[PDB]
Amino acid sequence: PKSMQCKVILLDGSEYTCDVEKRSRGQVLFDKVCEHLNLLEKDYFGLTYRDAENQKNWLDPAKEIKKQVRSGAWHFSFNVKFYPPDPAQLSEDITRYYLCLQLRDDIVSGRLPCSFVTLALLGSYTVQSELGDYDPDECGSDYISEFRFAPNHTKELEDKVIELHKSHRGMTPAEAEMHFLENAKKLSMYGVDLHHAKDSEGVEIMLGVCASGLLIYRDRLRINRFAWPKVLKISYKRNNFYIKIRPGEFEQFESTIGFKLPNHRAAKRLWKVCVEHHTFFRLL
Ligand SMILES: CCC(=O)Nc1ccc(S(N)(=O)=O)cc1
Repeated sequence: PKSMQCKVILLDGSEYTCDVEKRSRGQVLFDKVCEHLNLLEKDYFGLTYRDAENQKNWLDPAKEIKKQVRSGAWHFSFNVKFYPPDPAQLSEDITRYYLCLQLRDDIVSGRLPCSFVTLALLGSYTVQSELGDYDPDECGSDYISEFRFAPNHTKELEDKVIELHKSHRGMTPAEAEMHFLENAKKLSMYGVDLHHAKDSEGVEIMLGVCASGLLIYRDRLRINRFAWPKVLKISYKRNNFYIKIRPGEFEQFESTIGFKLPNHRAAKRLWKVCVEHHTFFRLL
């Protein structure tokens, strides 16, 4: 029975290698990765791969791996798929740990914009979780952490991480990670998956997919929000993506809203992640 080697980049930046039967469904690989990670609260996570256009795609756990990666390498990343709006309601510390690791990459990558002070506060909790209590002997006036905190590091930021780290004496790792999450969850771009699009007039917008619905950034700022409950039907056709909105009170008709995506595969990807968010955050 023939097996294909899988390589998975984990959220700590390390590479997990395993073998699955070549006709395996995505769930098979995901189950192996989650067992490796000692992860029980698996519903929030997924694997990604890069298609022939180099676009990130979720690996569908219900479909054959070979029919998704097609002509590409069996190489994946382990990622948060559904960002919980209240991470304190997760049952296990280790789930919150993996969510912290994802958010640290969201921040360094610039997907999750963050004020100077919030960058320093998040960094101070990460340092407290990983090294424990502040030790002066390790850090002098010229200290620069190995930890990546931000898309652009400054000496001022490193200084502010140290100043806040000093305030966290006695804090345990789960405690520090919970504080990390209480701050991160409030950020306006927390768990927002952004897709480039044009409105029905050709004006460049971003569509953000998240727990609280579909966001339209008509400028660079959120100019419209469609909460999932209002959305009855999501669909795509050629390069276009549509949402069917519930009739408002006393309104005769539903309303269908249409957008232009970069190509047909980008419309399909946006449709799939919207359907998946709608389902997940309907049940949560
Ligand atoms: C940051 C982790 C990641 O890769 N997320 C992801 C992956 C794929 C898509 S999709 N299928 O293009 O909508 C959206 C978001």
